[PDB]
Amino acid sequence: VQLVESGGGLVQPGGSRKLSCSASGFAFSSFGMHWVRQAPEKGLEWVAYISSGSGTIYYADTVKGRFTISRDDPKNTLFLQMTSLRSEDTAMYYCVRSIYYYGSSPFDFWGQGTTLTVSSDIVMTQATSSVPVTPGESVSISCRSSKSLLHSNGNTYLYWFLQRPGQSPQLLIYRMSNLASGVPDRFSGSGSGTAFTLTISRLEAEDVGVYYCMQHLEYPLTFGAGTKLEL
Amino acid sequence: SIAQARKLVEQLKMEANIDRIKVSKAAADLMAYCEAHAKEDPLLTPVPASENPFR
Amino acid sequence: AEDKAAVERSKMIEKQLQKDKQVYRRTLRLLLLGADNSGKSTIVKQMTSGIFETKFQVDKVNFHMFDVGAQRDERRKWIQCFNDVTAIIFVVDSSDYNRLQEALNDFDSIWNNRWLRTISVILFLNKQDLLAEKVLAGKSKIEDYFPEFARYTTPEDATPEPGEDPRVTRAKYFIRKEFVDISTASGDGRHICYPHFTCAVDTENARRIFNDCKDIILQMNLREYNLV
Amino acid sequence: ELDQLRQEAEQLKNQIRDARKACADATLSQITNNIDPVGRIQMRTRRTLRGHLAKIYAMHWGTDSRLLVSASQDGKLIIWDSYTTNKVHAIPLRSSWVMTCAYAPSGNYVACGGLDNICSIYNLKTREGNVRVSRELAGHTGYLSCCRFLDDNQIVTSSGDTTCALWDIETGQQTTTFTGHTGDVMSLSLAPDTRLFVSGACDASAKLWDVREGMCRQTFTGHESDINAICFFPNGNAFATGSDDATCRLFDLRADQELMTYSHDNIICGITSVSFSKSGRLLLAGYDDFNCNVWDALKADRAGVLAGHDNRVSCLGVTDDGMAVATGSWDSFLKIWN
Amino acid sequence: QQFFGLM
Amino acid sequence: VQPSWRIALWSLAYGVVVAVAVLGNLIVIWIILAHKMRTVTNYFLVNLAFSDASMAAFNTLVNFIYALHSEWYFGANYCRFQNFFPITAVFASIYSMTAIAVDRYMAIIDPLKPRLSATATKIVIGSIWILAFLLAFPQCLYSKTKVMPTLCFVQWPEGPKQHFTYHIIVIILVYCFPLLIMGITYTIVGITLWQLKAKRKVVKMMIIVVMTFAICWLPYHIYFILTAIYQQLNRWKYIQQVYLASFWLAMSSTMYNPIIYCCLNKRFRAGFKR
Repeated sequence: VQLVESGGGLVQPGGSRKLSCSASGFAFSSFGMHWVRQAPEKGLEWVAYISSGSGTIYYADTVKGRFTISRDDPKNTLFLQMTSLRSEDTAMYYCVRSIYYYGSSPFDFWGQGTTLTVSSDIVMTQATSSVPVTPGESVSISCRSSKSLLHSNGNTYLYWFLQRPGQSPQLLIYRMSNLASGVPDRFSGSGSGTAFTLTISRLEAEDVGVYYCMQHLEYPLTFGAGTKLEL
Repeated sequence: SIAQARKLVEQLKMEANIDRIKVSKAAADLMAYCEAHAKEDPLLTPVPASENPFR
Repeated sequence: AEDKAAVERSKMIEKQLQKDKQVYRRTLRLLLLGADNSGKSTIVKQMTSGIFETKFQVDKVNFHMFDVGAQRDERRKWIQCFNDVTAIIFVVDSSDYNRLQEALNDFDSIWNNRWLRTISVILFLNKQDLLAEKVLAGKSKIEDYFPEFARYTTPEDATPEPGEDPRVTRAKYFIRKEFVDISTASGDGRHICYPHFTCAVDTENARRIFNDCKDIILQMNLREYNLV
Repeated sequence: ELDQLRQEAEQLKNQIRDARKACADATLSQITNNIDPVGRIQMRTRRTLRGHLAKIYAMHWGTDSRLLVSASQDGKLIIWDSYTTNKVHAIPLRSSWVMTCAYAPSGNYVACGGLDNICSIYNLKTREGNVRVSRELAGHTGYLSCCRFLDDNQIVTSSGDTTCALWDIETGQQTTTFTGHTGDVMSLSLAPDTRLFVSGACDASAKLWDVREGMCRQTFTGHESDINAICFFPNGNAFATGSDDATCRLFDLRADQELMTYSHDNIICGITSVSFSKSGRLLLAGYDDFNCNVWDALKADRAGVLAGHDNRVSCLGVTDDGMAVATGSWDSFLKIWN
Repeated sequence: QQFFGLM
Repeated sequence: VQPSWRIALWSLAYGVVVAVAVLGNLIVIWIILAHKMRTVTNYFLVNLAFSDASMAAFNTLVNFIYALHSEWYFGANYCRFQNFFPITAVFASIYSMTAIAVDRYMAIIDPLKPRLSATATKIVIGSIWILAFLLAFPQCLYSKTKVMPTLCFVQWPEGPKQHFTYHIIVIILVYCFPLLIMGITYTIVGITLWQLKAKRKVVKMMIIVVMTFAICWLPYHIYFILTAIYQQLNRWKYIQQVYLASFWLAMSSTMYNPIIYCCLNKRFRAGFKR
């Protein structure tokens, strides 16, 4: 599995640019694809979404009508057209691999991120912003949502991410209680409908990073501010 | 065929040494298992629509 | 993981299933049956692994021919899998009169099988060029195995083939008579046997299957539309 | 001189029969006549899973009691979300004549097999997001009639070559081979403890095997025709066989003999699939009379009927939690009953 | 007299 | 008003036609939609059966009771309905006939090509019905119900030159063109089909259907063409008998489909006994 995005660089606000993400190593046609930007020293922000088969297409309210998330399945490349860029669009645009079926794990693989620099919604709040701590002792990270993420299905659409410094966010917990693939059993998500806690049992040297939360209950998908974990 | 029929005899004596119990005891055991778990049988005793996930 | 995105995936799977139903309906499935002496394999090449599949096209129509191999002698269980198949291609060695009697018993079981009562049989009496030599020479005859051959004479259908010895015609139409007797006396009108005369190399076999499958589907349509 | 050991085998079989008779103190009906009847059981079709092209030969429930895999003779496995009727996966098969499908108890793998004599193992949890063949278990010289996962690396397959084989999925070779049956082994049921399993073959006999030592523990010969279906009683101390004799029969492993016979004079057609309820009080039985029949497993009474199918009912599965019964059939539809 | 028919 | 002598025979003939038609058509619909045959092939058949039942039940009976004494015993609002649903039933039954003919054509000369998509059948049925509605709309919107001392359900769009052209359109694309399609289809199918007794009885059915259609719907269309162009014929004192004969000939086509299905198919011949 590998997602590589191309396009970016210095752009005047009165211009335009088109972002592309080449997919390799997975059945790109069977995956919904998201664009998630991240402003410099800010939290993740969901930008666009295109379903498998180029069906359902969603945009963020701050970007709807201005961006166009196109997709070309035969070349396994995901596109993102920008019509009139603004100074607020300066961000590293991640591209996320997401698949939806019973028991699926969406947002499980993120691209390495391409940088573009330009010359209601369920609010997720992470009250703590920094938790300095030493390896060995358990660490808990909490977050809250504007409304209950516990759907009538019986599952809580809460996703935990981890963006290690100089890297891409990676899925830790999906639907608030399920460990992702390749994630050690140290991590553990909990919560009932509005207050969620991620409990790392024995924090290690690799756990240094920002731990974001995101709701998948309704669109637009909104991330928390992220709680940094110093060492 | 003698070697092949030797295995048939080998299994038959082998299958005749099983420690059998009375059919009364086995019937009682099956009835006891059915009685014990009859409460947890959504087919034998249908659950109301609240717990039925298909309706 | 939204349920609306899973129903979209399920709807995309249904779209793949519907365009696979188009190929499945347009293709015709055929079952090859016959003994080892019957030239069943030679027909395949002229048109552990427990099933062999041959796909051939005749006049822009896809035929899927399923030669069954690497199984046991008994077939009363896996023959159920071939219910609702377009036709059964039964191939018989007409030259080997000693094994010819077992071919009628093999054909008898297929025809009266409870799961193949709606399936027509395209009979392929194979290696009829060898059958001509075995009766032209006269060293071995049919009366040695079938006592009723001496009392049999050629019917009004008198071999419109270009040129053949009348004993060749009498023998090769006697083998048809034995096989057609089973399909009529021991069966209903739900399925019809289609006897044919086939050689070791005969490029006309794919056309004979196409023409006979065209008639088999024709009588299915005459019953689907109640025009009968 | 083989006649001497033939007579030895005859006297041995007579010894087994006489031991079984001497252990026969009372029938199951004589003991359960004094219990409350099950009564009229009425299931109705809660869900109808559509999408399979050809006839459905087999289904297996996931251990979560929500996902089920279905095998169709169009050459396709479909994973169904029974709660929402959503098709989770549609797995195209290399061979179009699949006669059995299994769900791994962990849910990561699905096995299928049929006239191709190969137990294909499909890995549902690939990182590429597509179901691909994890392994192809070749080695059976007959068609595969049943397969059942023990772990994610072990699976016991029954074949038409009169042989049941235990497999190692990572290696791909038969760890063990069970060679007692004299006819096509048609069905296979794993014990809840997984240490044993029973087989049903066309020789009308049912055999109990040990998956470890490769030894046929016991042999049961109550039927008169091919045994098409077999299922373990929920405690693993008994099993039920459905045959072409138009009869379901209950056998006890410890009693080594038949317990009950589930036959009705109105039914003269063979049983294709058999299953128990969660407590083992109901013995569901599929028929080629186009409808399943609910049975009282303790009193041999016809508790109910599932008559929603418009062709032969080929497969039948009760969820692990016992909520529902799914019933596939030759009309290409599965039906979930409750 | 009159008569239309009313097809 | 009509004398008691001739009205007896007219009522008997019309009653036998309506009764046989409606009984056979609902029997066919019950057979199709109850013995779930209930397949996609028997969807044009059930549509034709419903259209023929509607024709016999509404059109035949109402216009017979209206034409028996040339008096409109029905309400003024019903007159606008009689020129909409019975007429659309006539056109839908004819178009169902021709669609069934085309469907059988594709079934016979091209057996390998499969039956329609099980939803294109619904598309064709809906298209047939909406085309029949579009065709009957000029008769519905422009239908008058003037009363005089004994109401008459007249129709008068404009001068006779426009009624004549409407009936010319109607004949061209409801008798001439369906008859052409049916004749071509059924003669090709008869050539192809000419055990063997069944494939020849089918051809006999098809030639009977084509000839009967051409013989029955011709006087019915000619009468309306002549009456529209020549309003002087409406006061012939015998035009009522001519209309009754032509309408009887055209509406007798309803009874023929169930009879054909019974005499052809053994399944229908057995299900009619139940």
